[PDB]
Amino acid sequence: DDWEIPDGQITVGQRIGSGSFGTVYKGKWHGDVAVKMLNVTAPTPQQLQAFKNEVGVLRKTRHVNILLFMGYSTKPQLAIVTQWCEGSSLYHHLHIIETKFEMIKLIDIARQTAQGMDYLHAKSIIHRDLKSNNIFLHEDLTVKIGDFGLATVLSGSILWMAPEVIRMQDKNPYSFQSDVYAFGIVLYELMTGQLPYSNINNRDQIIFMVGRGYLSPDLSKVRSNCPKAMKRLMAECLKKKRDERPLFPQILASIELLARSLPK
Ligand SMILES: OCCCc1n[nH]c2cccc(Nc3c(-c4ncccn4)oc4cnccc34)c12
Repeated sequence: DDWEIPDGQITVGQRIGSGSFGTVYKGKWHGDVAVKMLNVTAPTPQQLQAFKNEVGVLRKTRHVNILLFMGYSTKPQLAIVTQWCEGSSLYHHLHIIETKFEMIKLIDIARQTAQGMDYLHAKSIIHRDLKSNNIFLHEDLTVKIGDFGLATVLSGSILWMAPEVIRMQDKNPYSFQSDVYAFGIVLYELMTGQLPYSNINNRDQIIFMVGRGYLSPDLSKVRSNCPKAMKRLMAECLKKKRDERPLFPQILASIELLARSLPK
């Protein structure tokens, strides 16, 4: 029954990048798959946990907007096999090749992402690293949230970090709300086609200020046709006090509502 794939079956091709602890590849195992291997030689007893984390969370996700887990391999190396998505990461589309989606598409990418996240949060999964990087547009129409190496029951993306997270206030800053904030940033990505704080060239500064409250994302930037409601909900997810942020059941319904009024 288990999802351990017997050594020798998984075939490993083009290298395509780094995801949390490990190197990812496109591969073959009953068709195109992605292989994420958090290894060379033999592992750390530190990375042994991050592997056994993602495989333990992913294997609890069965949803269209959560990236599809196919199995795990320990035998030649530690590897997570998931489906393969021809297409790209929402980050790529927005900030490298500069795809230009219609607004209706954007709002959808937003709704799906929200949907996915909602799924996770119901199963008491906390993503802890949602970001345009980890949202996939599968054949450019279906979103699959990916990388659960940090999920919970030398590196940083901070542009998505709630302030409360930017300053380690206690033992767990992470909450369904930090996930919301993270989400609101990719809402702001979608809507502005730009990354936040783009005019400041210094990272350490951005960190400091977004943590103290001096710096917040500039909303006088969301392109002219972005609905009021959506702009309004964006602003709701980005609130600095985490307890003033909407959880995803609400976040979802509110985008599903401004969707039935938009094609007009
Ligand atoms: O940094 C983003 C994390 C990607 C990721 N997390 N966990 C995974 C498990 C299997 C495959 C993964 N990556 C996948 C990538 C990818 N492309 C470029 C850079 C990084 N990843 O593209 C994919 C397409 N379909 C399925 C999985 C992946 C991933």
